[PDB]
Amino acid sequence: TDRVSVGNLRIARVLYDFVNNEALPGTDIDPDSFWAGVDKVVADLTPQNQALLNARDELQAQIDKWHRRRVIEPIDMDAYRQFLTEIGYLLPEPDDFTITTSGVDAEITTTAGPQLVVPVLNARFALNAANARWGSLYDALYGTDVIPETDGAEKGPTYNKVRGDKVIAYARKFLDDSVPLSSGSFGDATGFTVQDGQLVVALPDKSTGLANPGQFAGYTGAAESPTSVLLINHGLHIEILIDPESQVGTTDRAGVKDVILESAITTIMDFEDSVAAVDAADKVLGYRNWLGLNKGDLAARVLNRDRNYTAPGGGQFTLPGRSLMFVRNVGHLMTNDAIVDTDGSEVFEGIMDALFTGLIAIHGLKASDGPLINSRTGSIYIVKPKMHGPAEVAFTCELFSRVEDVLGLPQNTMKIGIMDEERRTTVNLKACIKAAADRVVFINTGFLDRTGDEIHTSMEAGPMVRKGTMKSQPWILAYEDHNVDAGLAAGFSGRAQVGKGMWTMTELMADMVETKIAQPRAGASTAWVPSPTAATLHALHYHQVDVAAVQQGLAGKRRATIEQLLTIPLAKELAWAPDEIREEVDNNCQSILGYVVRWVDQGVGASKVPDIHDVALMEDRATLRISSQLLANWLRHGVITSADVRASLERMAPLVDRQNAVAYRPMAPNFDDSIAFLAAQELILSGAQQPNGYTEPILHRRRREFKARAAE
Ligand SMILES: O=C(O)[C@H]1CS[C@@H](c2ccncc2)N1
Ligand SMILES: [Mg+2]
Repeated sequence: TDRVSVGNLRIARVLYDFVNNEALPGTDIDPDSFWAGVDKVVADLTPQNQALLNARDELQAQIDKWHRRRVIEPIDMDAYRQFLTEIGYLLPEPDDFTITTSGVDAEITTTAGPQLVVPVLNARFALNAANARWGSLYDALYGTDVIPETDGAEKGPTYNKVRGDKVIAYARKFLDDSVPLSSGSFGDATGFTVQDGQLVVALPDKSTGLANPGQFAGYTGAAESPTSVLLINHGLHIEILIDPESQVGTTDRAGVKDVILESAITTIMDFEDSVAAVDAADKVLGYRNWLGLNKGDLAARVLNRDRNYTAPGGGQFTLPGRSLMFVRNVGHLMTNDAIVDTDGSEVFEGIMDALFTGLIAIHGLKASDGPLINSRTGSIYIVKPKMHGPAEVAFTCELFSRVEDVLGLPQNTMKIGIMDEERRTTVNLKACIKAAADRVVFINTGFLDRTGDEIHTSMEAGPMVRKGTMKSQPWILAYEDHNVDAGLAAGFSGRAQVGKGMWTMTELMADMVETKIAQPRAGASTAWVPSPTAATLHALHYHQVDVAAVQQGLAGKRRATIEQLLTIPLAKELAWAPDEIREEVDNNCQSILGYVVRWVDQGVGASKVPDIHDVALMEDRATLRISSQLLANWLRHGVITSADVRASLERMAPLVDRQNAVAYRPMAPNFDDSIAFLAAQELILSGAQQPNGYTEPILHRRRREFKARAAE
């Protein structure tokens, strides 16, 4: 075949060559020694990996049975809790403790702000994200619906001056709210100057300084006629660009060209749910972009340099010009044929990701082409998705420890971001944090994945509420508060990120600005945004809310109970009319079809996908998990029939075809000839039997089938 023999392993040649020729050089790791370590690590840790996956199945089987032997009625929580305890699903909560994680960057320990997640397979999205640390507020305001597109202020072919003036006014108000002048409003300023190391803002009738002079960070150009002024508020920078000879400056009272906000402080380069990677060739494409980012030489457009400034008193300094990068590895479930053993068995993908993304991350720890690209404190930041409970966290930590050895890195170099997106983690969260107390740099929550696990876990209990309803259910609201509480009680404030979920509605920025503020108000030091534009707008929220103070106020509170976490989202008696049932079916079938068609046919794992009401959504694979589990749950409990599912699929497919009006090939009307349509159908009809409702086993198979057909 086309493989390389290393002990028990048969490595795909494309991968072997990539690692030898591109990833190993410059790391001073012995190539033979590295490969020996890969073989050694796979052999030692594969059996525990498999053991953990079987224990998931065993717990799920026992809960399915607990439900099936019970008839209607209200749950009875005390017995249900007792049962979860007896089977080892719910573990005892350990004594209070403080995380000890060290060598972590300021961007993570102290700075509160937006966090971007982008597919690592998309070199252009990755580059834009890396460069999104500093973003234009005027661009973000002019370009989105934050400034309403009403009469006179619509966006046209060229610059609309009514719209631009509303932009200017919006930004002036933000300045007044965030960096108050001792007297007057930024709205009336005529100029900015720096005298005696103090910012002087010229007004028509007088001059004035900042109410808090400490918020003056510095400037560029002459003190007496600066090109920009730099401010700071809640640890985030704001840059006022001054240029009377610009498109916009020429219309402005102080000649202000733009307001730049430090925006995406950190970015997660994703190998998991936003990318479709089903073989060695796909994984190498991903590893190669991760390498270019870390070497600082990726070009699809290039990576930004650091930003130079003059301190208030006259000296010089610099600020980071790039988002600090995490990588999200895949989780414990999937195997990938990038490496097989002598029996032909595929190796666990999570284990490989640990080895390869960690090897590659070494490059971001040293000089590019050219200070070093990423972590100056010596850490590698790995986000680990889809873990179930503290034994699985303990395993990932042991995995990172073994990889560190192989790579000659000091212990605990590899830091972990624990996603709280499975129920067994949620109800054992303190213990999960404790398992990683020397490695953890964040925890976070979300809607899509965790809800999928909620539905699957209690699949046998009865019919669940609609998808849109899930978002406001008692279990999920308790889930969110419980996550923050656990983090703060573990000492995360000043040490680690407490994060919340993605805003998926890419074009509804006015709505985002209005409602996403709830997240920092709830004490989240960070939350997920779908674009650099959204990062800039979400940065506004961190100027309005003092997250550090919020966290200090939540200190010691217990605002959710285990009971609340365990409140299954069962629908009540006769909750829906026939038309509401059909709408929900249509909604879920369209979300599956819309996503699956681009995934299976084009290997795209994220994009702006129009929903059934043609609202653009940027969701990852988790949208599949929830929609398919909901449909499967409704089929399981007689809410809908299989002919109902079929009819909806048949209706939604031509609608999706139209929404994709390119290399797109229509699903209709010959459905059984479309691999992606058959994939959509399978996810639903096999939903109940997929381990924890995971969609990867089916998706990866179908995509590999499509690729094989495409090679004939
Ligand atoms: O991990 C999760 O649960 C998901 C929920 S939305 C998703 C995502 C959406 C868009 N781009 C990247 C990632 N992250
Ligand atoms: Mg997820």
